[PDB]
Amino acid sequence: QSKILNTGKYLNIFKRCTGLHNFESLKEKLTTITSLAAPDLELKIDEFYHRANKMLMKLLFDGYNFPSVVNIFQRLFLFADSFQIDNFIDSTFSELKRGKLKISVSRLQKQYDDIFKEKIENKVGVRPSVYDVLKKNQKLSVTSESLYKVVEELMDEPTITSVDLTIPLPFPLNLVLNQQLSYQYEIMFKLLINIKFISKYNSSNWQEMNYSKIWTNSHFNSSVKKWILRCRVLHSRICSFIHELENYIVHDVIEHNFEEIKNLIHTTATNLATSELGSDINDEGDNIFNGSLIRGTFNNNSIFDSKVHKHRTTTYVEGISTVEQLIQKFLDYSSTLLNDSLLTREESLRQLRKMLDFIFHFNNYIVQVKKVLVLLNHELFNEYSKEDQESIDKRFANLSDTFLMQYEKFGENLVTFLATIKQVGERENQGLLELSNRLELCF
Amino acid sequence: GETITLQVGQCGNQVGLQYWQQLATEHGIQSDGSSTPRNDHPELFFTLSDSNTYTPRSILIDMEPSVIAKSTSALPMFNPRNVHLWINGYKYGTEEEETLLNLIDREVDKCDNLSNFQLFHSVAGGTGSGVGSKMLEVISDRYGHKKLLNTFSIFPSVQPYNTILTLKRLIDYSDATFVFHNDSLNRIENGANKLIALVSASVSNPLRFPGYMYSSMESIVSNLIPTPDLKFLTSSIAPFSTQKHNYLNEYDMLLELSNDRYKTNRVGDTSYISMLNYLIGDNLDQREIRKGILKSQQRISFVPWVARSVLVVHGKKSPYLKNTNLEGIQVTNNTSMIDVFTKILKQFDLLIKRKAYLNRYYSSVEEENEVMEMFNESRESVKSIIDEYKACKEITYLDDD
Amino acid sequence: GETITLQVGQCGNQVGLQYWQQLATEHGIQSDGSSTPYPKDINDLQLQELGKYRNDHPELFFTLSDSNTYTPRSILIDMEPSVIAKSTSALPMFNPRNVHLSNNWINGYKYGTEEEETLLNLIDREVDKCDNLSNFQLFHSVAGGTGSGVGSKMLEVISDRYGHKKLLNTFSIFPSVVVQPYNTILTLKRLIDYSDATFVFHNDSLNRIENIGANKLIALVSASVSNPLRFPGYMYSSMESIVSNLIPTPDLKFLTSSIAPFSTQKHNYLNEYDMLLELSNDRYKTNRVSGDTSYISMLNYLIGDNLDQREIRKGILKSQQRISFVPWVARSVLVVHGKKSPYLKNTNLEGIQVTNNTSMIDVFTKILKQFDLLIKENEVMEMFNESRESVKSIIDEYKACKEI
Amino acid sequence: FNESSVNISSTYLRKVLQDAIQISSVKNFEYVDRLDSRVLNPQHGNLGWESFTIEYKIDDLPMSYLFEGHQHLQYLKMFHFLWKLRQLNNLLNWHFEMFNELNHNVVTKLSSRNRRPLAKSLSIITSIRFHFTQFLNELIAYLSYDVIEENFQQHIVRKLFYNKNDQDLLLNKSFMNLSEIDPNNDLPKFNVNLLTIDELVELHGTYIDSIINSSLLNEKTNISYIDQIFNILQTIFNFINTSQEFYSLVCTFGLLVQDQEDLEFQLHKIKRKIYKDIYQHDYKRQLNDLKNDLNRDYNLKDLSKLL
Amino acid sequence: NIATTTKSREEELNKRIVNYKIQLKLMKNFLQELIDR
Amino acid sequence: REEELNKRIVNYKIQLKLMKNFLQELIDRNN
Repeated sequence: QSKILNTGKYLNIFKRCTGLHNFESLKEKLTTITSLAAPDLELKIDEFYHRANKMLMKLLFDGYNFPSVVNIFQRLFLFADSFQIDNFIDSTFSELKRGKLKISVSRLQKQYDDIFKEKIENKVGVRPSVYDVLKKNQKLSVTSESLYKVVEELMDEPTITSVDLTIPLPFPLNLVLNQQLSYQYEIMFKLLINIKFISKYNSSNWQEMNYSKIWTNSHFNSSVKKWILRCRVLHSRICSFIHELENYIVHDVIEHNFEEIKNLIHTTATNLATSELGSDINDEGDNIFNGSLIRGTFNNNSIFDSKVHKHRTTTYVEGISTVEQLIQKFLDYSSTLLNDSLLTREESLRQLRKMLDFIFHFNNYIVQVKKVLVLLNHELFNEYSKEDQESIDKRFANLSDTFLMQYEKFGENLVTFLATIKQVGERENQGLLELSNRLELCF
Repeated sequence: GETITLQVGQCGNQVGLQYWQQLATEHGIQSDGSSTPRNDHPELFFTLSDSNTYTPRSILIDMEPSVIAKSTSALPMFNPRNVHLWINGYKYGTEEEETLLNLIDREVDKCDNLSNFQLFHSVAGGTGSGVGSKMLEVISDRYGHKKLLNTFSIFPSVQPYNTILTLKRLIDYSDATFVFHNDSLNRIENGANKLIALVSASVSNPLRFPGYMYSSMESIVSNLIPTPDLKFLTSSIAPFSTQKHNYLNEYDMLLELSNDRYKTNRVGDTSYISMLNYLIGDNLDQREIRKGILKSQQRISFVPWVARSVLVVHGKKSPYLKNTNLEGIQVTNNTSMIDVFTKILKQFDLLIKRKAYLNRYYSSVEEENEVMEMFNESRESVKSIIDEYKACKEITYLDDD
Repeated sequence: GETITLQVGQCGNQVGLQYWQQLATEHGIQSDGSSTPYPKDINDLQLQELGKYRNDHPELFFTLSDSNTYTPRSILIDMEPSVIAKSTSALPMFNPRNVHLSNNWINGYKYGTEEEETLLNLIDREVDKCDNLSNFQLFHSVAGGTGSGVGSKMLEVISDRYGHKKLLNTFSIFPSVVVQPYNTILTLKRLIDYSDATFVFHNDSLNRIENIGANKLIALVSASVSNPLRFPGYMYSSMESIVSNLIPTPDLKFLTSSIAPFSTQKHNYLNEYDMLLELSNDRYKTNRVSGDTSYISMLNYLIGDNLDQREIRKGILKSQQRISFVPWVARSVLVVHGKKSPYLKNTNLEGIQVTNNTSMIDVFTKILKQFDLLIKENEVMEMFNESRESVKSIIDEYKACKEI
Repeated sequence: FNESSVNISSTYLRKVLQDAIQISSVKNFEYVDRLDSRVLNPQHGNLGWESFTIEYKIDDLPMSYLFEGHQHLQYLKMFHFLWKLRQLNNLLNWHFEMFNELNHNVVTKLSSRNRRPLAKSLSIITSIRFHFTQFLNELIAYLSYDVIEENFQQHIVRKLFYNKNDQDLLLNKSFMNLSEIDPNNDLPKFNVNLLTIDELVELHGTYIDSIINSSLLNEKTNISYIDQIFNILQTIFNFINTSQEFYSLVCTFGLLVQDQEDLEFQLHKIKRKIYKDIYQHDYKRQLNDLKNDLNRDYNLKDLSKLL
Repeated sequence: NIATTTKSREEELNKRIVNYKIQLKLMKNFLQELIDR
Repeated sequence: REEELNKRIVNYKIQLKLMKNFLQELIDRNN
């Protein structure tokens, strides 16, 4: 039943896409099913299904350039080329960190289109590139469903938590890049944008902490100097932790899994390049008649079909040969990306959410600290005031307890996070185990 | 963001010529600035005209026209408008402050979003070292601290006075200073500018050939400078490449990149403050890199208060270089800086107690007092950085006791 | 596991060059490091009308680079560059990085001590390329000058730098001049202290076998000892397992080897049964052995295609009675069914026998007597006394081995 | 494998298998993909060594339907026995390495006063280990090159490729004219005996049965050979476990240089236990009984002389 | 007891559930878009 | 323990089938 339905659908897709009314141009020799009681009905169905797959595969790969669509999706969604998104974050850093409702939504669209979907036109008759076609399709919009809420279903906050990217696709490409696959890609986009943004917040804060006039001032007393030194070291620890986490997520999960699909798709492209379009099917005179009718209720051979199993398919020999495997490979890849990342379990997701929240709030606290340090030292307070000992002692005492609280909170979060990764990696995921080893060897 | 290169002195100009030749070769830009048949981003280092010509962003500064003439003739695509022609040199730099300030402001206006200033200069360059020392001051003053500076200073192999005077401003104003020694460079070779050019070109590889990560200089530098005091970096290069008997795997690159003989500065026992390894090949096997990272973390001695993380960037090789085998660069932050700084201070004290050549600098009583106070300040700053690097080694660094 | 080979001295380099050429020939690795496609298996029968795949383990010795080029795990240590130049020219595959270039034993020992850091860095570099290291192999001459002192210092350095956690073999070659006996005893002292299993080769007995060069026989024996490791089979396949089967106590560690010469002459051995009996002959042992000898352990190597099991069983049964076993060791004879390399066209069998007998009493007695005759700062004389006492410590032990 | 069978998870098994594939020579094997490890019965009282089994996946081929589960179960039983034997063979190698290293690290550097007794005890221990290694090697050699290899060459190679000469093949029908040939020259002659489906099943079943039900491995002093062999294996296990205690005591003796006398007394006690009970009282007695048992059989007399 | 195997059983089941949670929610969104018109 | 995951899997299979049947009912009625 599945073979019949899918053969017919695939031929219908081909006709509707390339515009042919019928397959006369191919001039292939075809054999029709002579009777329902014929013995080769299964063979004929298999041959027709293989013909339909052959045509639709060559359409998608050779004609619709699917291999390049895979690289385009990789770039746009998983940042295989991070230069453009880095410029985007740099250009709108002040906006993205503001609460959802406290900023104009319509501005982000434009500030994204100037970066990504810029264009230079080409003369009539010059073929557009597939990247050219898909650039203008994409749309980035703010959504009400935050990452930590949308991911909880498939088990204000700053705008970064709620910025999404969607890419409608041409027919028939959207049939292989099914909406379920694009949704799993979108989740990864949101996660990676969160981590990229925090890394951009960790670099800017590192620039001020080291070279801004207030922080770099030499005229502080010894106590404030040691406080600054402790804060710088703690921020360095946070920076290293975030870079390690991002490295794992992006190289140890995305690129490593993508290598397999890239190799397979290249092999399939090379296989189809040398393959003609349309296959000839021949048959004999089939004189069996009564020796094949087997009329009645049925034969007792139905038991063998159920007895056998077809769960053994591997080695991806000669690349992908059926569109169903083509879709299945990408679905498995997306499921692997979600499962490896710390978003599938409840313990891992909760620990990740606490860690990211703590880092973001620590950066905000660092920003608010800059104001306080003005009052402590005198040499720069006079300059900034142009536009008491007890009070200064109180200010420093308050900063002591606040900074100690942040320091101990970091220690607690780190311990819990490492324990959670260790248990999950030992139980289910191999990739998380080596990350646990690396992080344990760090601290 | 875009970067601006500053070349000062004869050694700086020669190193810059090699550096720009390497960069143009990597991006396929011809000597005349014409393109050769994009995913890479040379715009961060070259200005693109609407007539399809690439010209370097660098600024050439030298006391004599012979070196600049050789550099410009070798690479015709240099813009002549950017060409300009110890204490005496620094006072000369004061006179030309307006012209140089406007000259640099032209490049800053020409770019869209400035990121950092690169500086190629020699500490032991005499007069040119003075003009570069003034360049750092004027740039840091006018542009504040929002834009950071990177100095690829070449250390020395009367010189002690010049080295101390240049190192005072190098400590004060630079944000991330590489250290190169001609001694270790010629030891590795057993010309020398081709190693410095290669290291500097590879340091920015993740910017010009983007990948998943490390898309900005802030990310590259912030991983290596926990404190603004400890700003000196030690760079290591693996020389065994392009031979038949080259490293069998990237894992052996990670293990053998840490050898002390390949480091570009004289080293005994050292403690590493931060690490970052460059691997640049068309295809890189992940599992080898994971094994190498684990071994490197278990083998290297980090200081107690550092997170103890080793970062490996997966650089991409240029399409214009044909199928060459893997190569890699290592940039580290060690406590070995105390040895070289102590050597410089010992030479300076030995030659300051003996009034050997101070007559060339002390012109009168007021000049004597000026030079004495300047020298004292420089010596105190160098001692301060030595004491800071020494206090980093011990375990009570974070304690208030 | 992996094995690292170290060659010290002119004689050691001469032996090692042919040893590595032998291994390269067996594994089909050309002199330039290029690999040869593996021929189809012979006993893997297939139906008939009427590239990287392998089933051996060459990488146990050669480092397989990312470009499909092999390179030996060898380290060449000496002072005269002529032998190294000849070795490298013969085998360009040798890594130039692995070569180190610089009569009295004391002078060589002190030179090794002064320059120990560089050699140690080289050893660590070679180890870093090895995962799960197993053992070290040393090719050096007990007497001869550079080899004695440099090999002794390297022995001590390797023994104490890794905590003795890996066994360390020794393919020592004994000499057949006033300084030679001193060198022999001084090196044998460290062989007793550090080495885990020593293959004693005597040049005079090697000349006795040859006339029926001398380094080719040593290379053949050394390259045939590790046949089970490079072509894994049911038993052994590990260097520790082979050695552990012949060394009952740490003191009785000195092994000797017997070689069947007639691997190529057209009057070769008829079958496995004949060769099993011929291997026990005392005229083809590499160490002079008398009729009063007694064997502590037995191990026979057979290398051929589809050996007949009946012949091997009958040969073992007949040879068990002939051999005079030590009273406290159970009568046990073991035969290794090695696999011939498919690259070799020669179909004739080869067989090497490795034994741990009590003939070492006479050999060390000759060495001791010559040393005593020659003896007739002060620190060196104390070391001479210590070497004399250490050698006697196993002379009397091998004598006591006779007793229950 | 040290921890209980319930603690071992799938990811650790996969890591172990992949590391072992990379280390060994199977990484170049043609069908390295088909290899897969598993744990059969994760009971609390079973350690890793008593449950690990290597499984060769042939499910992707129709051949798997010919090979019924009973044959595979008999392939996993014989593997279990051989796995125990090789586990002990390798444990003795680790014992040899650790004691040899300890000899150089502690005993030879100890004070000359008590060096001699410790040297004697260590030599005794190592000689006992050597005896056990010889016995295990002889047993493995006999099984491998007289049971598995002979049965393979006799029941598989000689059934498939060599002629199954029979009384009907004896008759040369060409005394009849028989000029004609059928069905056609297009039908190949295939260098292998044409076997029916039931014939293939029976062939592989007999090949497995011959090995599992060999003379030594059958269930037939009113005790079977397998029980005696397993008793000797238990003796070797006890020897290893006690030698570890001796290792710890001697290293504690090395660290010391009134406690010296106590440690020396404990060393003498351990040496007495291992030398007398385990070896003299148990191993030699069991081996004597086994050797006498084997001589009653014509087939195993030759093995008895060696083993 | 059920046999242990190198492949993570619980991981496979969990991935199936997550893939069944994506299909359900996408179908719900589509039905909401369909009903409100 | 994994029985519980299988039970939830089958429950979601039924829920998905119900949703698809709802789509078919709605489309049939609108036509």
